[PDB]
Amino acid sequence: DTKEQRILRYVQQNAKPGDPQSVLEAIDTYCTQKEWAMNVGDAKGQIMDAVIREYSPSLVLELGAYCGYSAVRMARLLQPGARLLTMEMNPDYAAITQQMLNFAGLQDKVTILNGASQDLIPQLKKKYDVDTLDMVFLDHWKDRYLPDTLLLEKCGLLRKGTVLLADNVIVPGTPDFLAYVRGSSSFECTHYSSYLEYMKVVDGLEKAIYQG
Ligand SMILES: C[S@@+](CC[C@H](N)C(=O)[O-])C[C@H]1O[C@@H](n2cnc3c(N)ncnc32)[C@H](O)[C@@H]1O
Ligand SMILES: O=c1cc(-c2ccccc2)c2ccc(O)c(O)c2o1
Ligand SMILES: [Mg+2]
Repeated sequence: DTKEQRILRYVQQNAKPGDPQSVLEAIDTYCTQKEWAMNVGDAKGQIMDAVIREYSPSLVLELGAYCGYSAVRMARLLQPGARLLTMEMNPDYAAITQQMLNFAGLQDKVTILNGASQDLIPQLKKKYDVDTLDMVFLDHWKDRYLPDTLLLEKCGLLRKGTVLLADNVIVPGTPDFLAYVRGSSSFECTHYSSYLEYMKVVDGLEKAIYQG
């Protein structure tokens, strides 16, 4: 028995099936009252809701799924026919995320790509019929934010107005990505201050909007 499948079980025992909001709240209390996990969490969760409502993206790419919390968070707010793609390298995690999405009712909105983003991003246009992404959520290993951003730009996945939204920009930190995105005239940035999940340490999301 694994921390993640401990969470999956809590959800299946406590959330109302087919109800995304309920699933989220089961995850948040489980992680607030018993075991800490690295889900984006509710406080930054609300920021993400707001940004997605604003842009209403047709096509979203998530880097790093884990137990499915942020994928459920985002897919619940997508319009009919909009699509989330989520990359997860750990198959135990990609298996839980599927079960979590399934429970929430969101499996028709969300495609799990099992693998490592560096390998999967170049396969995106060919194997998944992607022209450009409207939004990208970055929440995988922190040393991967910049290289995957440069890789998305390289494979032609970014479009004038594509929104990159980055978790953990302060804690644990992604200094090279922040420096690159703020300094670059090809990305318009706004910082949205908040607090780490389940603990009030100051983290934040960076939104970085691709300029071409
Ligand atoms: C911080 S957790 C993601 C949490 C999720 N975004 C949420 O809010 O619920 C990070 C995940 O990224 C996965 N990961 C790390 N590096 C990756 C990579 N290069 N490609 C795909 N997945 C990766 C890890 O296996 C881990 O499950
Ligand atoms: O790779 C990590 C590693 C951590 C992490 C680093 C040190 C201790 C615990 C978690 C992490 C935390 C919160 C979070 O939202 C993340 O996306 C994280 O990603
Ligand atoms: Mg995070």
